[PDB]
Amino acid sequence: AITARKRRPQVKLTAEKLLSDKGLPYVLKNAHKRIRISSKKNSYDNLSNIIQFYQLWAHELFPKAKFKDFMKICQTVGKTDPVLREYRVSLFRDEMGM
Amino acid sequence: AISSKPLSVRQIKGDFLGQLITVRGIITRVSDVKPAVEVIAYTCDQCGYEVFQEVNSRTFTPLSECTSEECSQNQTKGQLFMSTRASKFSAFQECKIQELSQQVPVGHIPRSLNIHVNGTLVRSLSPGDIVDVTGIFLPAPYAGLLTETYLEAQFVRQHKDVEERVMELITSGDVYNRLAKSIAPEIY
Ligand SMILES: [Zn+2]
Repeated sequence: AITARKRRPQVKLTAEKLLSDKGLPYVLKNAHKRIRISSKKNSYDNLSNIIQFYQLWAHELFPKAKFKDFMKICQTVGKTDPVLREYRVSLFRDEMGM
Repeated sequence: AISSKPLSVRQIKGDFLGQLITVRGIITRVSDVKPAVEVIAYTCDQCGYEVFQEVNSRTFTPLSECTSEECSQNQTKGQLFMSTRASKFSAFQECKIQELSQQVPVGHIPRSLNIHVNGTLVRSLSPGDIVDVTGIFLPAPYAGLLTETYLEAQFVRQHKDVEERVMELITSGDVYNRLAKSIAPEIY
């Protein structure tokens, strides 16, 4: 019987991983706590105040890709997964149920 | 009993490799102290989790790709950069011992041996010291099967109050005459 023959394993960002606790639930837990926007600061600083959280979260979730590439993959997988669509509409369904 | 015996350098035949032996000679030259690596430490830029390389050899190859699972499980080909602060260095010093004039047979050249001394034992040896040094006699590959060989030092045995004790001679007296006669006392 067959003694082993090799193959190359691979990993990428995926909707299940993006739906794990360290994915979007981490955002719902931490984003409103960590981002703060104020009229007391210029636009560049406020934009950075948004971006710093999402960049650190994106790295800690999936350290392979650059932040811009991460955003592109997030947009495309968001465009093309039913589970992620269900979760996303479920957030606003919950807000509608408030 | 072999670690007790004070061999001359030419009596250190190849049969003694790996053994703890004691060698009697004069230190003919000594290197300045240099840092040898024991464990190299690498920071990883793209995950922060450091990694380490223990070095057992005269030479080593530096790591590049982050082997830590914090990178590798994410298949993230992050970059390793060496850091001196987090690396364990050890004090290293190379010395050369040479067999004494009484040990040389008739008509032979005085043979000599490299001593490698590490750690706290460093700079226990000075040139011109006549000394017994215990160490592990070991090979090093460079020739082909001929070996470089050295002694990993382990122990050193050297062969070689006043402001009131001076009052002994002051009270003993006739100091100029006696101290003058004491220069080369056997010389008439
Ligand atoms: Zn890493």
